[PDB]
Amino acid sequence: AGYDRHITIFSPEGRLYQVEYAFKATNQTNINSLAVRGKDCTVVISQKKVPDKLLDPTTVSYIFCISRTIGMVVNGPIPDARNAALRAKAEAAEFRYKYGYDMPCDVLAKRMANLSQIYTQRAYMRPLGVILTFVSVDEELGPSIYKTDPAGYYVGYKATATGPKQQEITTNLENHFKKSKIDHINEESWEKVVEFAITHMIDALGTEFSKNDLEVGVATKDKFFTLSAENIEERLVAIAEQD
Amino acid sequence: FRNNYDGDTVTFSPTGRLFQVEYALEAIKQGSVTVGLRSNTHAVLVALKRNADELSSYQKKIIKCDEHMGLSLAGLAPDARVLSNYLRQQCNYSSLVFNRKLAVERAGHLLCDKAQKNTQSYGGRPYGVGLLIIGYDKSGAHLLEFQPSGNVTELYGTAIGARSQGAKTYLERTLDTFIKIDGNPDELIKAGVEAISQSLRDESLTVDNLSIAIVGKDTPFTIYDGEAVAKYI
Amino acid sequence: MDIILGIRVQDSVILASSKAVTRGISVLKDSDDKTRQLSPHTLMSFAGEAGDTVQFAEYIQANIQLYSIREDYELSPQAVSSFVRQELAKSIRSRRPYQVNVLIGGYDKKKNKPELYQIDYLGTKVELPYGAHGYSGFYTFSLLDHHYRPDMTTEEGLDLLKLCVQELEKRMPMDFKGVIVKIVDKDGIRQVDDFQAQ
Amino acid sequence: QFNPYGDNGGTILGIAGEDFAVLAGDTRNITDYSINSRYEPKVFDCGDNIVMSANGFAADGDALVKRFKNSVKWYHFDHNDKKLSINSAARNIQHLLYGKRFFPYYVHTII
Amino acid sequence: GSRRYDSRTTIFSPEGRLYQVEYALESISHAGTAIGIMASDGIVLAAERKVTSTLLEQDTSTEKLYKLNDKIAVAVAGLTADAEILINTARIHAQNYLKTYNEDIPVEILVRRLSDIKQGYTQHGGLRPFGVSFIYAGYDDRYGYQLYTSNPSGNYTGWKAISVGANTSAAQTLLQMDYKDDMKVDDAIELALKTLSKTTDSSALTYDRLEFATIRKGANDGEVYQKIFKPQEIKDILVKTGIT
Amino acid sequence: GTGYDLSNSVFSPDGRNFQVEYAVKAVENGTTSIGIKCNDGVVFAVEKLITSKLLVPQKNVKIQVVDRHIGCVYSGLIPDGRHLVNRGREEAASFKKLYKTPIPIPAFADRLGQYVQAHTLYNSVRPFGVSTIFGGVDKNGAHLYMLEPSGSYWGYKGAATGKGRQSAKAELEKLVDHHPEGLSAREAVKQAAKIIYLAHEDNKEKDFELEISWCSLSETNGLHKFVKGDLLQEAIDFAQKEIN
Amino acid sequence: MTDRYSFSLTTFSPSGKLGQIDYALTAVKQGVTSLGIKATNGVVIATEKKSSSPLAMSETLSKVSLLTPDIGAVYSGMGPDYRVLVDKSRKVAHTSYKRIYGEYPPTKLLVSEVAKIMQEATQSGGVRPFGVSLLIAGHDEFNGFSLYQVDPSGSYFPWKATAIGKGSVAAKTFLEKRWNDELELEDAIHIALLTLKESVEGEFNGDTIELAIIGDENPDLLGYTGIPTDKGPRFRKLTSQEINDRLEAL
Amino acid sequence: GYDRALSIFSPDGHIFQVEYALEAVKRGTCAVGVKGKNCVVLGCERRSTLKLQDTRITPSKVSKIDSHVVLSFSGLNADSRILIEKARVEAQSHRLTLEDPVTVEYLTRYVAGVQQRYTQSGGVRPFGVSTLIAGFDPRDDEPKLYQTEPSGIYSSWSAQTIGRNSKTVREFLEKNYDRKEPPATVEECVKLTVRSLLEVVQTGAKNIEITVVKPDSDIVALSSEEINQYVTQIEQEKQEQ
Amino acid sequence: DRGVSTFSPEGRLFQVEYSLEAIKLGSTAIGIATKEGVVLGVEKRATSPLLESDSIEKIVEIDRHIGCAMSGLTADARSMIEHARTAAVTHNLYYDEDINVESLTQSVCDLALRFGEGASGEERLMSRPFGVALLIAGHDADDGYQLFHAEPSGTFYRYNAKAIGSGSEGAQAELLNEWHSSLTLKEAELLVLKILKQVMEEKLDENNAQLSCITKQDGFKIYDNEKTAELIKELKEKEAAE
Repeated sequence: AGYDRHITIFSPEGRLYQVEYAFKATNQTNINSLAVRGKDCTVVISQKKVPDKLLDPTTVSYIFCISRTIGMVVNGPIPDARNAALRAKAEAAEFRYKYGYDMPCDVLAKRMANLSQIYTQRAYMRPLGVILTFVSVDEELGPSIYKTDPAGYYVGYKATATGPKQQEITTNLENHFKKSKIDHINEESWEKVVEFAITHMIDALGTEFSKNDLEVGVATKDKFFTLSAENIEERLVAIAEQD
Repeated sequence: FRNNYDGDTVTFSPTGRLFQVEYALEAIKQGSVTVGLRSNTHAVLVALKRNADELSSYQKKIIKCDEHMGLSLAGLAPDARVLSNYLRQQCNYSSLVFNRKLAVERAGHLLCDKAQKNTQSYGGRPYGVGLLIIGYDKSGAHLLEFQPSGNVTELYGTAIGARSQGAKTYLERTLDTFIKIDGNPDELIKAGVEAISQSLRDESLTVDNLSIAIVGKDTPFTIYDGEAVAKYI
Repeated sequence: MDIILGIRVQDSVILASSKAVTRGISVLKDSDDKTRQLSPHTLMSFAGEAGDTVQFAEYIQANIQLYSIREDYELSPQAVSSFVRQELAKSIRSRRPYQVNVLIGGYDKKKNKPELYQIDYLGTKVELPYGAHGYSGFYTFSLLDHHYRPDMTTEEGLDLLKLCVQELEKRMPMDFKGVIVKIVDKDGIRQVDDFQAQ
Repeated sequence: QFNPYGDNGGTILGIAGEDFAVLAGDTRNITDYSINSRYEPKVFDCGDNIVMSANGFAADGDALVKRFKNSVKWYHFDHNDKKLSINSAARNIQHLLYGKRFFPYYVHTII
Repeated sequence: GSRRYDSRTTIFSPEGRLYQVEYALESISHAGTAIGIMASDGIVLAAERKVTSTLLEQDTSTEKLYKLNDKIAVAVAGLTADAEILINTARIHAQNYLKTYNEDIPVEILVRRLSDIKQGYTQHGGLRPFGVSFIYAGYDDRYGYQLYTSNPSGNYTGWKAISVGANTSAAQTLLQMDYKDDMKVDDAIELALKTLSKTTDSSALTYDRLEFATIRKGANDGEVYQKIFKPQEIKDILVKTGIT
Repeated sequence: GTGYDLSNSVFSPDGRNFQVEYAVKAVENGTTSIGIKCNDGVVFAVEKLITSKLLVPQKNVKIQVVDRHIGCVYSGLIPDGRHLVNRGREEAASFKKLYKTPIPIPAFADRLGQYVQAHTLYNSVRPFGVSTIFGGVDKNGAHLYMLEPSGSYWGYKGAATGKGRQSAKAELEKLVDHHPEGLSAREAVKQAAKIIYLAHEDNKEKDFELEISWCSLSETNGLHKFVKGDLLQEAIDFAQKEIN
Repeated sequence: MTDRYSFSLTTFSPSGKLGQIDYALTAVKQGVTSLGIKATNGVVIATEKKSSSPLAMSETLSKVSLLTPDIGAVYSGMGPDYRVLVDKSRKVAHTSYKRIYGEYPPTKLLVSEVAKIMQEATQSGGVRPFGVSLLIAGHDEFNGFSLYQVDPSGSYFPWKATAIGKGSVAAKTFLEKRWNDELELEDAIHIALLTLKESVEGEFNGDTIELAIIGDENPDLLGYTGIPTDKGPRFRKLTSQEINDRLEAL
Repeated sequence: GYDRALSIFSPDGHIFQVEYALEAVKRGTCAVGVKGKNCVVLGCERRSTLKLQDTRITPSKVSKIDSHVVLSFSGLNADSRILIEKARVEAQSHRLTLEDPVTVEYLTRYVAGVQQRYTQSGGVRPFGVSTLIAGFDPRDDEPKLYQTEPSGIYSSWSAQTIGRNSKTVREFLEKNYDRKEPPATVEECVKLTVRSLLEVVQTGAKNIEITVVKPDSDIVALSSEEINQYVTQIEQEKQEQ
Repeated sequence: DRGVSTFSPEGRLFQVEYSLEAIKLGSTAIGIATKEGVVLGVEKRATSPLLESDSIEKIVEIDRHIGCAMSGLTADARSMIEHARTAAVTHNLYYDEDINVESLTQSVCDLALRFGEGASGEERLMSRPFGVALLIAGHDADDGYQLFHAEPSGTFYRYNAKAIGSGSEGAQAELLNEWHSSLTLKEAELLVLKILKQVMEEKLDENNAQLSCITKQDGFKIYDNEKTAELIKELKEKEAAE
């Protein structure tokens, strides 16, 4: 009649309210993210909002380099985001040591979704209020996007978007894949795939962007990296010349 | 309202207070008064002892920690036995391992850190005692005040317990006089006894009632009780 | 070493145990009772390492006595011997193994038959018509091979024992100071006081 | 293989009179055939009018003295500053010594 | 901390009753009825499965009757999941006893142990009790045929005829009415079925809704035999007594 | 029914941890402290409320050192801050033991960050009642950080927390605008005195004692060092002069 | 830090209800319909792939899982709870059986182990029950083909045919009219598709329906040749294309 | 890992859990103990609610701890088994180390100590059991009778009763037992025990069970026929006067 | 609910304060210290006349020079006594001397606050405080004849005379007026008997009340009933005289 909403136990309806309230926590930062796949790359975009002028912009980041091949973007508060990041980094190093090959995007995703499930079942652990998006170019599956939530759920995507304005980005992308018929972005270079992602962020959100408003992560064969403000700045000139 | 946030030390109040800690602070205010003060050469503890009956003994307020350090208590006496015992070991460790008399400044840090761990852990209560630590180390005379919150302050002089506000005003008004009492132990005890009687209201300080301790340059920490304090009456 | 003998006849089991306790160059005692009654109809004799010997026997005795009170019932000689074996079998692979060899002599009130069990320190159990531990066996086993019949009376069992003891007193290098003899049958356990001067 | 013991030489001597006692000891400290120090005090005042020396392996000797001195200190803390009588000190030392019955202090000790 | 969410499973009521034991006993009163009857030449265990379904396989199924030993068996009322946990430890206990003594475990000794495990969840550990009541049926060379019952409290008792689960009050009155001491097994089989038929909450008592077992001494063997009745055999014995 | 604020790890219906928010309240009640990042180092300052004349000057030090190159200052519950530094000190010694090199500031920041976040995951622990401003010099540049009771931290050009945080921030923002290419170490120390004196209007009823520290490549050799005597008095006079 | 939930979170109410178990079953009722049918020479298990987004790749989410080469599982209820149970079930098949006997556990025995793991979540300190009901289809040399259902309480029942989840009430009635003990495996697959058509409002094809069988041994799925006593797995998951073939004539 | 304090003080100074454990004892079947000059007699009642029992195998209320000491109880049956078991181990342990059986006082003090320990340990409830412990010390011919209760308090009694309607039977014993001249015979003592239970049980032909303990490990339980003969005689006494 | 070691708004431990209410329900115990010895007396308080009074053990020996009287939940006293005896005997083993009464009492009081569900500093297994108060009487070469009142709070006071239990305040008011520093042992014995007689519900005799003394010469003795009976007879003769 009350405490079924404070710890992770079933309610009369069959619901776990603490898990549901953790999903609410992911939007606290008011930041939107999207992810798309190219021919031989994967790109993540995330909004960069630095309201306080006392902050160092270079330290404000929700994209993490988990391993040499895997990158992760977070929607949620930074303390929980960094908790998740460190665990993922630790779990990735351990996998490589134990099993003799680099941990696949989907495998790490499963592992983190399993840990998230545990907090959903055991009482003393709270769920983390974060949604984790893992990206890579797997040596078997190719370009990959895998996303995990506080429910411990995970799935592969053709493309995906996360945040308060998730639905705008989502339907926008769906319409493109109905039009194209193929389930990826037909482009050889990653530079033009990053441009596509930014273009479809603008066309969905309805807002322009400068070099300091964005945060870009790129995954190629055997390398995941993050673009500097200047690399984005170069990428923003390219879109302006076409439209 | 308040009854919801004072169940344990693990809980914060809406305004950011820790009520269990604040209630422990009340045990000190209900405790008997005790005073500390120092010059550049010596440091002095003075305490008013409390009894249950005229058939009971007066409970001791002063505890020796080492040859160069000691303290007086106000509040839960068993808790002071716990904390004085810990400080005895820490003083003991410093001598055996480093051949070094423990500095009164880190003496306070160790007390702070030990009290802190009780204010954040479930199942544990805060300590219910205030402590006045005096010492003489490589940097002269020192006096410390200890609160169960963990807060420890270095002072020239202070008092804790019931009606202790009277003594603290006296010391604040007579600061320039007693700070210069160098090379005269007796005139520092005088300034300590006059301070503690500023907090009396009910009884008169007597032979088995008064408790005094001293430490300094050429004076190991020694307790004075009974007829040894009769000359300061 | 210590003499530990057992013989099962028609309706009883006879146990004979040497009385000497020797340490170094001195015989410290000539009246030692190397036996414990485990239950009204079950008796165990023991020989081995100095301390382990009595400590083990009393431990077994406590457990069986605890069982009897709990169940208001007496375990069969077979069940007691299985228990002892498992305790020794646990023992050999422990930090310091019990170095004790035992003989269990019981009368099974359910089967109405005497039973004798030889268990060595390793936990090697075997049911026998007659048994011995240590060097004693090297003399008695062949003598009993010759003179034993399975239908002998308790008195015939005692004469046969005397023949084993006379042989051990003639050929064994050490003075074991005679034996204490006990009879286990349907009426319980009794001691033969006049054996040393029969 | 590592030998945890050594021999530091020296000799100690104790004699009791009617209203006094003495404890003496040479100040020489040695290792094999070399001299380590010509003056290394080996007999110590321990408080409560008890003097003590533990001769043999010096590291074990200094450990014991140190450990006993600390015992005297805690005795005062635990029993209202009571003076430790010499018979009490003796019994307390037995428990210190036997406390390492299976890795002993290589010392002959006199109080 | 956690103190706010502790039900305190192991505390007395002001009346002196144990809440969780009482509430677990209320749970069992809703479970399918099981019946044990001890006779001069063997023991009967019968149980009524619950609700049923057309598609529910009866061939491979055995949910209420379990074999603990070559001589001991149990009828279950309550949570099957809880029962299987206790059933396995009882199976291990009987094997430990056999390893130690080279003799089959006496029936009471096995019962006492399980009844002691149940007692524990009553007194310490802060966990919920097992929502299970057992009827034990067994044989040994000391007391012969034996029938025991045990419930979540850890209390056990001996019986000539007993019922657990639903409608036990009505079932006990009927057994108290028709049971006699010089009864035969085949007579006890009849009593068990008649009693279940009279206390059923269902329409007709059918074969697909029953589990049946006997512990009889081989009519020529001399050794003790356990028999869990197979679906077809219960169908036969249901026509024998006259329920079709 | 509510009561979402009574236990630590609990989420509110709107996704909040009310206990962390209540810890923030204890920080705002605390004394004001600041950090100013300069062209090759960092400067820390703190307010020290003189409650009584009985407090010995220059003796109740609030700024702490981790290792030899990091400085830490905090507002709120002091014992909590001391606890956090003991952890910072252990965490740094561990890093040096394995990797030989002294711990980089971003590395050190995350260590405290993961530790504070941990204290918001369980109901058996209380969140930290401090915001911590800290930093120093490593192998590449100078760094300044602020760590919240939630575990949240970022790099700063200037940081403020405590009683006079509003006054400080407004002042810090004017420094970031007027000095785009950077401020010198000498200049930052002086300006840190100014900020503390201006922020003291929030506690203007009581007297206060200034305490400054700095860590600068060219001024301290990249080591943490307290400002004392002549340089401190120069900073105090600068604040006294620019107040009218 | 440390866990102070050493007490049960599922307890008996005055009425005898085990609240948390009752609620867990409510969660299973909300979940997507899954089913299982047993024929004379095989067993079929099927469910609907309810996609959370058309941007998601439903191929990366298997609701039907292999536990052993001869045993498979499907569920209704909470997906993540199922996933972790599958992991534990695969491990327990090795630790408690294969590393002891050199062969895979029979269907009933693995079910029993899975039920034990679920029962523990009902009694142990500081945990909630699993919010899933499983269907486990399998074969073993001595028992033939079998189908079991495993509930949040840890209870299990053998089925000729059953359904769980949303439209399980209507599906069980649909299966009652169509099941007999003379069914071939191909027939059972046909019924499975028809039964599942009453549940699915949306698109109905090989891309939105997940189906797997416990049938004949598949030597072409073994991965190696040589040992004659090994003939391949009996668990086979049907491809998107293989499903569409049986829907063209339906 | 579960150490929750279950036995705690209430504002007025009571341990509610111990107080509620006594209420469980009040619910248990009646138990009585009387000592004669050269014996101790233990009486117990048996419930009449369900009577299709197998009396051969049903746990008896009187349990032997050792060959010379017996323990009867009132309260939770399942709880008693734990106390009895622990007492039986201590008896064998005592014999092993002291080379002498337990005195009745010793065994009582042990059981009492176990009971007490469960009133101030974390994560345990008190025993809902009061016991009557009776017997003869080794080589001693003086009768011993002790009582324990959930709190761990113990004391010796000339005569005592515990359990349901113990108020009524204590009332009876208080005016019918004379310490000056106790029951001189075994026959006398048994009769007085049955008389007391006949106030509570109401026609207990099989519902009353008596066990007699004599000096030097002589313990015997009375059959139904033997007990019934006392019952028959006692009821004839009333109608004469 | 609410934690075991929780402070009240007034600054008190709930469990300790409630434990003090349990002691007020206990039987009366009286200690009187003189220069000829310390006298300890208790009220037996049997619930029924069938209860064999001489089995009520509320006066116990700790060592030859230390005795103890108890009041409250007396079952709680066993482990306290057991600790005390072990401390006394252990001290004699390490130091070949008698434990000081003050040190023995301090040792007993070190257990008192070892309750709670997880206090930081030391692992202490005990769910609640002791519900019993002790009077510890003894003699040592340093401080002579001593009397201590050991509370469940952890504090212990030294007393010249002290009464604990259900009649404690009425007895303490009486002891205040009667005690002087020149009291003989025989006067102290009669004085315990006098106050017990006043506060008891029942009429005092050798069976429902027990005496004990501790002297340097004979150590700690519990008086047999015949000895106490003669002192009760002697006391009634004195009250009647004046």
